[PDB]
Amino acid sequence: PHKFWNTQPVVQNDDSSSEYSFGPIEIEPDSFRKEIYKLPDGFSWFDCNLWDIESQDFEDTYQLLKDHYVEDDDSQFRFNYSKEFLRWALCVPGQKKNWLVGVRVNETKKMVGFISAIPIKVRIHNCIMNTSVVNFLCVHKKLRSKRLAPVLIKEITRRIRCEKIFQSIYTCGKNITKPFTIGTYWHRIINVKKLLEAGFIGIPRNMTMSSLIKYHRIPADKRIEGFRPSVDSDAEQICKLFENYFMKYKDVSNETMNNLINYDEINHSKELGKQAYMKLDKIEDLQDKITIHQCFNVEDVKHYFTNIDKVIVTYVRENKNKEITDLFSFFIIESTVINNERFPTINIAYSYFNIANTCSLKELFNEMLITAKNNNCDAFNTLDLMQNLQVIQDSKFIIGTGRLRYYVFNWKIPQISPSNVGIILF
Ligand SMILES: CCCCCCCCCCCCCC(=O)SCCNC(=O)CCNC(=O)[C@H](O)C(C)(C)COP(=O)(O)OP(=O)(O)OC[C@H]1O[C@@H](n2cnc3c(N)ncnc32)[C@H](O)[C@@H]1OP(=O)(O)O
Ligand SMILES: O=C(Nc1nccs1)c1cccc2[nH]c(-c3ccccc3N3CCNCC3)nc12
Repeated sequence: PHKFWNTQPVVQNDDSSSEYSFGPIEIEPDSFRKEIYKLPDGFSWFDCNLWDIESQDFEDTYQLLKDHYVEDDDSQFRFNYSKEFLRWALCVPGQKKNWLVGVRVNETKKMVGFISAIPIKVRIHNCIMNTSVVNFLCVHKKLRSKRLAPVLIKEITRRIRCEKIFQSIYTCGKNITKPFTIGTYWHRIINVKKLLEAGFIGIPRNMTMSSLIKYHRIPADKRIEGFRPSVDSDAEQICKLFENYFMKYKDVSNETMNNLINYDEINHSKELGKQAYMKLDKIEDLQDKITIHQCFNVEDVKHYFTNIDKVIVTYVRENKNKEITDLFSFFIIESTVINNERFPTINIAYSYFNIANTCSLKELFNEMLITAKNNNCDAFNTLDLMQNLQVIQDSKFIIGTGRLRYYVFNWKIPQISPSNVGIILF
């Protein structure tokens, strides 16, 4: 039983909903708490200066996450997000200085807590809105189980609402309230020996180090020409590539995609915001289509679908007209091998956004897998989001442990398949 999440505008696990509907859970533009939340005595909030990668805040944040952020259930691996990754993930177009939220010990200046939000644009069925993604919630291990997390969550919620934004998207590797979808982790082994040394996999009794290497090999027998890293001048072409992809998989009519309800212009009024509610005749009207996804304008594309060594890899395929027709992308996160003082980290690729128009998605992922290998990634990870299950099904991906639950704050979304979701969080 929750004591915090039961009070919040989210669909609860006990939820009995007559129908599949979309829309705001509450329209409360003026009634939220505006006063800063109290921390334990001796602690203080600060706006985390991630705007200069050399700053002390950035160093403190890197250290806090390195030692206290997400681990696997068995505490064998912990994420080790680089500063360059964090800068790409958090200093996004439109970001607010006050959406990077730190907790400091006044006596020692030690940073003991962090939470962040980034602005994104999203379509949800027939509505479009500016919203927030909350990520990198982190509390020092020595401060856990003291109910600080809700304080951090309440404070970031306040700071988002001060920007006239009343919804948020977030994921969790555990069930909290009722998730609108559940993603499954899949892993493609690239560097067998490194991952054996790290304990990520073992050597089966019916196999050898060498048979294992042969089995997990990325095939090269069939390559696809025309792929190159994206550059900044591709942004307009990439942007249109995404519009086309989302138009292709829309779950509303063409007239509706072109005339989405802009929740930003109506969320100040209980009466007008009602417009955003939508009943859905049948959940099968959504089958095989995308219902919620991020929207990118050209400045977003320039930032997200770029190439930064050891952070983000974006390739596009040109046709004979030198028009961009396909795109793959993946970001790179190192993980600490918690119990291995000698080989201490592994470099993992994570599928981001992928668009196949002139090749199959399987062919695209195969080109991306080779590129990830050539980027010194030890494994390639993906979720069964969008059309990825097509690649995962008939492949050498191995299932991960646990599941990734998707949440939206203060919005109703029926429970949907992850194929219907085009939201990737870092
Ligand atoms: C309008 C805008 C809205 C924006 C807000 C949108 C919501 C954003 C939501 C946050 C999005 C996070 C997105 C990411 O970054 S997911 C990554 C989360 N980070 C980690 O797992 C890092 C390692 N772990 C930690 O640092 C701590 O364990 C954390 C800080 C996670 C919990 O610290 P601690 O273990 O000491 O717990 P507590 O005693 O203080 O408090 C327990 C209460 O807090 C709820 N809880 C615990 N963990 C989570 C969690 N991961 N999401 C949501 N709620 C969580 C819990 O249900 C319980 O409440 P209730 O069950 O009694 O009700
Ligand atoms: O250690 C871990 N993964 C390792 N893969 C190879 C060696 S170690 C790992 C540990 C905890 C949570 C994890 N979630 C995932 C993951 C897997 C596949 C697709 C997406 C994923 N996440 C990444 C973080 N944000 C949400 C989405 N991985 C991990």
